Amino acid sequence: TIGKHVKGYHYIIANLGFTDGDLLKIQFGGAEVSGFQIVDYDDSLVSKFI
Amino acid sequence: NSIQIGGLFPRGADQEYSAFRVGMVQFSTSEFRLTPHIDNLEVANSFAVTNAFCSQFSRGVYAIFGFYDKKSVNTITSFCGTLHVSFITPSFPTDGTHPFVIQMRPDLKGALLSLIEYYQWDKFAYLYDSDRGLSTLQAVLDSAAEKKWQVTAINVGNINNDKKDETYRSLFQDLELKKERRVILDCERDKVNDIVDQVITIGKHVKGYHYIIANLGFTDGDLLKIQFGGAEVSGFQIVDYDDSLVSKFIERWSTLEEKEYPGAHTATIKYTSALTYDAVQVMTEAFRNLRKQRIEISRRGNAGDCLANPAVPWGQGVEIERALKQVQVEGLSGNIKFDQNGKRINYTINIMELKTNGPRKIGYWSEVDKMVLTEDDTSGLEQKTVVVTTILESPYVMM
Amino acid sequence: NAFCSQFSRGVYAIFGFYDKKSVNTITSFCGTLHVSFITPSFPTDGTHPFVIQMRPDLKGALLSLIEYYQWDKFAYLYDSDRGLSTLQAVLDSAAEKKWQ
Repeated sequence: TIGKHVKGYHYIIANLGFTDGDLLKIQFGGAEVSGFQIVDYDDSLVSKFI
Repeated sequence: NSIQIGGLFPRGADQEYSAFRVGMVQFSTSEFRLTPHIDNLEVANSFAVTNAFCSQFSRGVYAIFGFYDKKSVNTITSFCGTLHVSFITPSFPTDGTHPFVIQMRPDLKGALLSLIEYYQWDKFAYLYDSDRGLSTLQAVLDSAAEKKWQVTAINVGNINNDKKDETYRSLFQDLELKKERRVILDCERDKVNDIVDQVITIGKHVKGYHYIIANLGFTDGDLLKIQFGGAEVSGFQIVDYDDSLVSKFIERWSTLEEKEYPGAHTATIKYTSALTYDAVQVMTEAFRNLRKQRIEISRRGNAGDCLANPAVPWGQGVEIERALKQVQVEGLSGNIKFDQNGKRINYTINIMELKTNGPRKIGYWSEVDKMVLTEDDTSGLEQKTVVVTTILESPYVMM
Repeated sequence: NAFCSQFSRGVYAIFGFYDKKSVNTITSFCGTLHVSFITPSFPTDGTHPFVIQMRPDLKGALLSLIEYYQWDKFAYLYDSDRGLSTLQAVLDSAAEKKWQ
């Protein structure tokens, strides 16, 4: 809303639910966004569970 | 005593219909009361427009209120010119001077050019839609040719909803091939809102970007979300809320029951509905003037076939058009006057700028007052030139 | 009026012309009444049904001819009485190909 998601800003999400939140709306802003996740969707076990 | 009028309302114009009904209630008089022949069709369909026009002609309405689309403006103009039935419409004015067509919407091309010159713009992008035609695009291209501008016109309405997000992203990324920072949004309010959503999603609403909303509905949109971004946003509005009449109407407008008057339980009214209300006021004043001039409209409602060969003009249609063009009243859209072509004259358009606290007026424009700013924050210190004294001494001060 | 008279006659197919001020009416009438319209006029901007357009789309040839001469700066003298589809095409190509 205040336009601080533009390129030049860096954000770190300090939780293990980085992609489980609604981070889509800042994907195209240009600011670098990072975080952590404990759920690895690339695992066969996680794929079967999904 | 009742007077027949025809209504061509596009489907979904709930607020326009509500304002039409409010105007009918306000301006009705006991000596003559209006009766509408409301036809709700797809206004873009030329066949539907012809069918509605013929249905209203068979009922013998002396005047027709409604709207037209880019694919139906020619039909309305030709039918009105042939059958001598005056058309009252808040739609975009015709590029050519077509008789029996009355325009409530003022010309904003001159105001747009004045605003562009005010910001001393020379290089800017132009995102346009065909909804109101390409007359504004033609005018801005001619002004670019005369004033040596670098207008980069991009069509914004040809995209589809299935690829809305990706098309606009590439559109704004193609702008960075020119590093464009100045953009004018020449489209209706929903398209402007979609463009603002795409901008705020991609973060081009930050300070350094400048936007001009090329319509008379600047605050009728959702510009609140772009208010805090930092990019300068400007536009035009024909509805001025500082007027006592507009304030009283808004007080009456907001208190109405929503189920009875859909789209009316709002603190703000779109310029389309306001001009719909003012059009009812104008044509009621036209009939009042015609009756005061002791002219009669007793032509029977059994007009007959619309497509008779040859066509049948009626003399009283010219009298009704003359009365309509003779109307000079004060409405929600300010002063209302018409020229020989039915286009509005002596109108005053307000120019708004979007600040942190909200939109505010900065100036006004007219055909005799080109971009006259309100001179807020009156001078007297640091603008009344400070008296600088000095001594003739080289190399400091010398003739 | 002419289209209505011919439709009342019951013609199986219709041949005719149009301009920017009557193309929409013809297209709408043909789409509604389900009558083919054979026309040598300029192609319609949209994909309107029931209108048969023999005139080839010259926008592609014009753009390829501009690209053949390696043009990047030119004037465009156009008549408004034949549709602005070509003008919009040349403007969007200029935006895409960095022309002036």
